[PDB]
Amino acid sequence: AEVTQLSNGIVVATEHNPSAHTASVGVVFGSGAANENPYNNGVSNLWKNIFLSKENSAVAAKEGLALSSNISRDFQSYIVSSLPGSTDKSLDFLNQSFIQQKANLLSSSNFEATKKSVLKQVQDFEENDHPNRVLEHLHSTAFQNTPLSLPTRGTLESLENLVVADLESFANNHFLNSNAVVVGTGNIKHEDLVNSIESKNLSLQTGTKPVLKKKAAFLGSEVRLRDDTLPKAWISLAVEGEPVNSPNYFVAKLAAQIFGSYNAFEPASRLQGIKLLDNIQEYQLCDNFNHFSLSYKDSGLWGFSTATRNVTMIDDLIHFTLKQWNRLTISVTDTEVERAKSLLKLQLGQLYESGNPVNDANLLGAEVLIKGSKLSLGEAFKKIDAITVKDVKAWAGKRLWDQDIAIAGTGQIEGLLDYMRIRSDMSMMRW
Amino acid sequence: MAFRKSNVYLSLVNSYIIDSPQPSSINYWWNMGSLLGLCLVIQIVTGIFMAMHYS
Amino acid sequence: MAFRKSNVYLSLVNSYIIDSPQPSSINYWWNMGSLLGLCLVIQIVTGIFMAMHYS
Amino acid sequence: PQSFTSIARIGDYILKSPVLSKLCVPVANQFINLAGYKKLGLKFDDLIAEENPIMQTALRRLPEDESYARAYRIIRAHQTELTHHLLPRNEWIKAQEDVPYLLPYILEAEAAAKEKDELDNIEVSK
Amino acid sequence: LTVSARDAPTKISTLAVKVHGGSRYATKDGVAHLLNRFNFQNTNTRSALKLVRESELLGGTFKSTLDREYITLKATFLKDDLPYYVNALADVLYKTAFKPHELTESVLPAARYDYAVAEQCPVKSAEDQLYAITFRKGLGNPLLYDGVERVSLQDIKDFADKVYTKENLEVSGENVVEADLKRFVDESLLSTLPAGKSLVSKSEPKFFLGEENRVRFIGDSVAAIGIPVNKASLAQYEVLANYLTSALSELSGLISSAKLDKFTDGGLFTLFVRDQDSAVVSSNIKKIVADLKKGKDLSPAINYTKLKNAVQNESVSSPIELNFDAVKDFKLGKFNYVAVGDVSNLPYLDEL
Amino acid sequence: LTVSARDAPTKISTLAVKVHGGSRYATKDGVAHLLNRFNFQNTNTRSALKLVRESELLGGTFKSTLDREYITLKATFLKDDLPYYVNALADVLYKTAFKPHELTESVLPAARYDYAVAEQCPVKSAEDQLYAITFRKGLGNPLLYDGVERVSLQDIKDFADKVYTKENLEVSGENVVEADLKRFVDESLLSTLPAGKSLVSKSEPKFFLGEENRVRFIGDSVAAIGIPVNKASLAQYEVLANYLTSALSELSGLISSAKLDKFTDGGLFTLFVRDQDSAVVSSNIKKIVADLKKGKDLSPAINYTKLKNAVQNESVSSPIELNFDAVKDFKLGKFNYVAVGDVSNLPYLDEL
Ligand code: HEM
Ligand code: HEM
Repeated sequence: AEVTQLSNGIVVATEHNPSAHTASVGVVFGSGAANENPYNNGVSNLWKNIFLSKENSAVAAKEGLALSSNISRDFQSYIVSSLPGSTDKSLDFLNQSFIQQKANLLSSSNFEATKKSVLKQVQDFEENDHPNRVLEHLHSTAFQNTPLSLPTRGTLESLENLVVADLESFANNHFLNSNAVVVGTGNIKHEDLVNSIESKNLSLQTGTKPVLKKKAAFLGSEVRLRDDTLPKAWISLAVEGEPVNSPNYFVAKLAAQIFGSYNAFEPASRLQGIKLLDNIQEYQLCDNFNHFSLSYKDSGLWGFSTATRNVTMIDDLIHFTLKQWNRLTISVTDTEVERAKSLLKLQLGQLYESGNPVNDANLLGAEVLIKGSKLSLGEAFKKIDAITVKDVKAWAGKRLWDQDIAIAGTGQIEGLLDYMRIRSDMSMMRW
Repeated sequence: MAFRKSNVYLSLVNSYIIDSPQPSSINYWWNMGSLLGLCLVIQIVTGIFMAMHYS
Repeated sequence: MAFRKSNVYLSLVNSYIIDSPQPSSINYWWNMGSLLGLCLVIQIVTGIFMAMHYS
Repeated sequence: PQSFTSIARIGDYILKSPVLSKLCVPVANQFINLAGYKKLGLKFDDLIAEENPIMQTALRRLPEDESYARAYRIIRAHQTELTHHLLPRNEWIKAQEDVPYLLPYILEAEAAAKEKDELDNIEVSK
Repeated sequence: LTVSARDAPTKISTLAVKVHGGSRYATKDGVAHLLNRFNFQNTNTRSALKLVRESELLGGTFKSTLDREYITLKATFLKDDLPYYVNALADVLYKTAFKPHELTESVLPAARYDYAVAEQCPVKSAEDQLYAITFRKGLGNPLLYDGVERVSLQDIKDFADKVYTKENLEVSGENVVEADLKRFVDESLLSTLPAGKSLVSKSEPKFFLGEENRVRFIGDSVAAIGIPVNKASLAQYEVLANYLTSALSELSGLISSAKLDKFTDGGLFTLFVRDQDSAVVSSNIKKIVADLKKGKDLSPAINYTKLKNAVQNESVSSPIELNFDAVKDFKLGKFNYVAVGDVSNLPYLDEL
Repeated sequence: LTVSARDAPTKISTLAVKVHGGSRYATKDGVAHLLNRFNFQNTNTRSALKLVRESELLGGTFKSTLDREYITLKATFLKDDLPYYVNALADVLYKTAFKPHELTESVLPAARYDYAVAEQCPVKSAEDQLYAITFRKGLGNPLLYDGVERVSLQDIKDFADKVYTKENLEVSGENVVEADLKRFVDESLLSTLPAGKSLVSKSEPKFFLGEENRVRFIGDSVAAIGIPVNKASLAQYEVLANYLTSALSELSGLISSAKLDKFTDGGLFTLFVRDQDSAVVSSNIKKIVADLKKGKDLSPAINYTKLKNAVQNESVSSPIELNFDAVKDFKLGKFNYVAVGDVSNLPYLDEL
């Protein structure tokens, strides 16, 4: 299905899908925002946004190419998608303006306009988008003083000290042949992509990226960005979870799928088979929740996020969901595991098997970059079907039962109790 | 809601000794009230066990 | 608000014996409880005034 | 504490029998007449204890005019019992007027809650 | 009963029953919205809780979406569970219970939430004002129920058996075997549905030009222009919508958004300019109309919008099959205009 | 500083200071409403509590009214208490404190209450829509502050500095000696206000015809028409406004209300049809304009008009003094139209 080969310096990965009507090539590097200082934080955002400038994207639009890019913790990608007959126009564009001739992109009077719009973008992020900024603050307090603690968008105080020297320094240090996968999704075939990446003699750079002196360590902590002038209360709360290439990767995904997501205002979201709903529905404790299992290279996160307007009963919402977490160690049933198996297979099928080949390019690039190949969906389903109740109980006794947590909150979180009551909720006194 | 709030008596116990919001800055001179309550329990129990033998 | 509501102790007294909403249909068998309260006060007071002379 | 599906099950088995109905329904009619709730202007579905979630949903799903009539019959029974009298015999409930009006709502809410707990204790065959 | 499918060697199937029952066909205001929010409540043979808690164990979810033309009943599931989901959607279309306690507990609060979440966005306000002043009683119906004319439960039942007829629906399946889907849509309850009339009209929807509307609003202010498009000049306006938002145009930093809603009998081209202060919105919308009243060469954006049309026809599979090659020039003629927000400082149609 | 007074042998006097500072001259939307609600708050020398207590012990009341053209400061009192009320009005105009804690505690909730009770009447909603589509940014400014554009306290102080000038006010007393009033409005603080300029224009207010606006509303439905009137045709539209709501007409079973607002430089004739269902008000307004487009003779209603004009200009003794004798016929020309309520069942302007 996926095929992956290694050229003179570049690894190439394709997912050919002959019933698609767009093809999409690009390059996925292996250094997201986890490879920055607290002082050049926001360099990858500036590279994402100078790759998508108006004068860089006008050249792609005249040839019928649509640009896309993504900054994450581990990886970063730069994707050019077009019609199936014009894959080499895309490879030519990605070469001649991003890979080799990046001196017109890094023009001053282009850098200034892009830096100004990125500053405006993160300023409107930091004061209007409340669930995502507390997920970023959960990351920045769970992994503090380690490289995984950095926001992917950067920081308004960090971003206004950046110059073009920092962008080209990061480019020299990280945009390398040893760090990059060239991806192709859509109905581009593999032999045509390798034949046109050896037809042009495409070479990115020849160094090797710096290796970080400390690994990401989970520190049980809290942060409270309280603001009484906001309507709701947004609370994210997580334990240390599994990183990628765990053996407990799918067990963590399944254990997050057991408690699922919920929306108070959708009538078929109130009828789910979660036993948390018939504790939080009687007094309408929350508006929504979602249980996540975020996996990175070094470490991971496992927890939930809620937004609620019932600011008087936040502590009972937290108490009821953590007493529902305890059942994974003690008394999780057969049925909850089977239901979460079916829902997890559906969620992974909707994530991978989707029509958009930009998303397939991002997923294939990050997966092949971190473990050298890509696990198929049939093998993923055969690894999900093999999970038992004892695997969930063993994983929850390891990672959940009586462990330190990380909390982040904004809004009206006066009703949220301190660290120690919430942490003492993580293990019940066997009743 | 939690059973320590939903109950008649346990909400009194909760509201007075469990969830009761205290100022964080209070020092060890604010333990004298709990100390006087312990003293009163000591006096009452030992007084009953001596009045079982006092004439 | 009224002083019988805006107090600490008179709030309890008001809520239990003054503004307590009773069903209007209750017959004379719903006086046994206040009768047991009167009986308990009788027993406690007369017992104290006899324990002042009991050996 | 005996939920109405059980009562309706036993009652339908009695009423659908030729022998059991002709012996038991006269006894039940005399029981209803001796019970004397009708003399206070009450139908039997005003008598059911309402402080459980099943009857709270049934009373919430009852329509507006039925709820106003039920509230009036209840307030009239309280004022009548307050004076230790009865209602005048023209104001008594007749047998055709003593209709089961809350019973479909109670039966629907009870079937909903029974399906709810049977699907909470669901178990798969794998 | 047009049944069409499209196989794939993959894991997730997706069924959809699309009914010509949108706002354009609504009898009273918001009956399509209330029937849409009613869709997956309980049937006569299976409760709404039993449907959710069996679909979770079989591995799939149900959804139903409303727009101007369609009520779409979508079922996303694991590939070899198809007859369960065709019987689920057939039961939803044929026998749904229509209880007044369901109207007053689930459907009306869900619809009230939908209206209150769409009310805060001034672009949705401007878009429905634009639709209502362009088309008056067909497509210009209100999209969501807001209780200005009271919709009963009998109105919802009447709309349901008006639009849930055998000639007024399509069945479309991604990643479904077409022979087995056709065998499962008969031997079902889609064969017992009434063979009613197809509500789609092949006429032209009788547009109006030069109209203007101004709405007071607290927050962001939006200036919107709207142009009705016939079936012939549909692709010229699609090239224009993809040209104005791409980096080819100098107006892309002034335009908040621009799109072309397409139908089977034409469409509407809408353009929105939105921010938080009226001076910038007034300046920008004057620049947009002063540049569009002169010509725009749209021929650079043809391959770009060929790609964009392929992208947006991957998600849907409603193909309109547009030319894109005979598109050379655009010049703005007459247009309807909506000012939402601080309308004492937004310009009028005189000044544009 | 025009000072006029009309004596009487009567116990109760009243005294009005009228400034040209109403919603016609509002620099921001609703700064006149906030200045009006601000008027009798505390001044530098006397608190607002002390004014109310001392005036009650002396026996009178103050009031401040806002209409489109004026801000009126009225004081009703017992007759021989005149210089107290003169100095109180002079202090209110000259030296009001303009404290932020008075803006946020007593003035803004009062204005919020005013707007919240004026929203509930669909006739006032239709009337301001009518004013806004006939005159755009003159008299079409909104009467009441609704917070669509934010009015700070410095805006209220600037508007008061603009309109509380010596050339922009009229002192108008009833049951009061004119020599005493003229002695008390100098010997005062009204004679050391800034001698600015009078904001009233002698031009024509630049009307607009053929416009239409529809706003949805939950409740009663109102269809309204509105005709701008110049200065010389004022008497004819007043005879029409009194003819259409009297028993001489066939239409007052259908017409809910009809009036003519008269200003210095023209006016606006408004007509309102209001009901709880849309079919009645639709057929009514169709009948009204269909039989007003054919002519009407108004010479029956001239004496009735003289009577109603006398009883409605008995109150204020600055009226307009129309002639009424040369009016014979009326035929409806062009007019602006406003639908409020169930707007997808009310008729449009081209259907009238
Ligand atoms: C308020 C709390 C109490 C205080 C402060 C208190 C104080 C005292 C004191 C000072 C003594 C004298 C002890 C001595 O000097 O030898 C005493 C004696 C006594 N108290 Fe209390 N007491 C209290 C509560 C009680 C109670 C509740 C009882 C009975 C149940 C009780 C029963 C006795 C008895 C029987 C004695 C007898 C003499 C002795 O054994 O010391 N006390 N009390
Ligand atoms: C709950 C309420 C009470 C009840 C039911 C109760 C019951 C009794 C009874 C039945 C007797 C025996 C009477 C006899 O046959 O002579 C008695 C005796 C006695 N009770 Fe109580 N009693 C109560 C409260 C009290 C209290 C609070 C005291 C102490 C203050 C007290 C002090 C006595 C004494 C001293 C006697 C001694 C014998 C006598 O004098 O009759 N009682 N009690």
